[PDB]
Amino acid sequence: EPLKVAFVYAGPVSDAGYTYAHDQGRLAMEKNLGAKVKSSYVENVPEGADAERVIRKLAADGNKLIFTTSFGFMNPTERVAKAFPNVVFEHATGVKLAKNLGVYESRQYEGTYLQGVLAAKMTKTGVIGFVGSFPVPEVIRNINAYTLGAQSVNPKIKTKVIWVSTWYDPAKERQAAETLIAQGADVLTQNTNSPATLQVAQEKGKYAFGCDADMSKFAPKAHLTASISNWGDFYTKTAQAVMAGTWKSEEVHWGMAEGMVKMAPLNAAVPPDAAKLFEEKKAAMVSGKIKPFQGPLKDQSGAVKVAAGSDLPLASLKGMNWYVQGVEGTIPK
Ligand SMILES: CCNc1nc(O)nc(NC(C)C)n1
Repeated sequence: EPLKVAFVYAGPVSDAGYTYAHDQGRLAMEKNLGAKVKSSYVENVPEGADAERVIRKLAADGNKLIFTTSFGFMNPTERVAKAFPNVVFEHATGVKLAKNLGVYESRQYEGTYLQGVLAAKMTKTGVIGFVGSFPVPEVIRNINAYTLGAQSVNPKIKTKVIWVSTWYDPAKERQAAETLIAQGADVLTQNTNSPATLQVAQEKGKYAFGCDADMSKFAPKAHLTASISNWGDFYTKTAQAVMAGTWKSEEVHWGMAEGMVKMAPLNAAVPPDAAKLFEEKKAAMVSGKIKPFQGPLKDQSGAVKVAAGSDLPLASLKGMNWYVQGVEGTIPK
């Protein structure tokens, strides 16, 4: 019989960003494994308590492998996994494991560091902007990596952050982008899921980056590049392991070296000196010659976090709740 695989999304496949990319991973798994797998998905599932009913129903319907693709499914996934010990659960970006519960994530911050390098080359104000969802480790690593990448070019760069308290709401994302631009940011990145920030950047004559997918068709003048998320090989490997009986609970983190994180082509507006530097830093990121959180690092209180010649430990990366010097908030509107 085919292995029944289900995907739980916190957003819509029509976001053209994060959920789109997870769903392209599901479709890659279907193409790679053919008749050996039967996939289904549910979109726009609310995070926290109400997700538990959806996850339980997919397990009750006979799914043997369930991917919960958002941070806020962590505790519902852990509870359903205890109730379904013969089902394999994989939770994106979480830190809770069990005999039948693994966690997976990308090192997207490797891409965000490269975006910061390019932002420092393209900014006219010296202020880069970040549209944030919630202050969880995934997002704080991306804010810090954007800032460190920019500071590798111009140590005087400032990063302004605005929080929308949602992963996906194109109206709120549009308003947040307008506010960052009004407060002097002219190269924007995000950890929300829509092309709204890009559309605002194009309207105002500013720059921004795609997130999880190439978003250039939404804003071809503003789109400098994008950090593309490729989940298809991970979803394939995981479904293969369950079918073959090799699956075990583990924490998986893949980056540019493993092909989970890739960069879109550069916009034609990027000048040759910036393009050359970007390609050198990209090669170094893939080879591990540079790491985004290599020392020396200080936090925003001036405390040393990592000495020169050391790297930030995996446990500090996993729990990151501190900001590098140069990160600030927006004035509340
Ligand atoms: C709709 C839920 N979206 C979501 N959830 C988690 O956990 N992380 C991300 N990250 C993107 C790169 C911003 N997005």
